[PDB]
Amino acid sequence: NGMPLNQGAALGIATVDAQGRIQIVNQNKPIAANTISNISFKCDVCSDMFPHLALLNAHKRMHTDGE
Ligand SMILES: [Zn+2]
Repeated sequence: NGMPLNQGAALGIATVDAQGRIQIVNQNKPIAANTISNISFKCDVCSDMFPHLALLNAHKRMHTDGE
């Protein structure tokens, strides 16, 4: 939980030499999650797209579910 420190980057080169501040402890950063990274949920059935997953997900229920 929580947001990573801003004004920086995940991949690249750091300005820390022999001496400096201790950077965050990282094991393995997972990829492929709901972080709204310029992703829009669009409905292929009727072209219904919304800024929310619930909106689209709920919408699709009408298109398909128990038919
Ligand atoms: Zn739709």
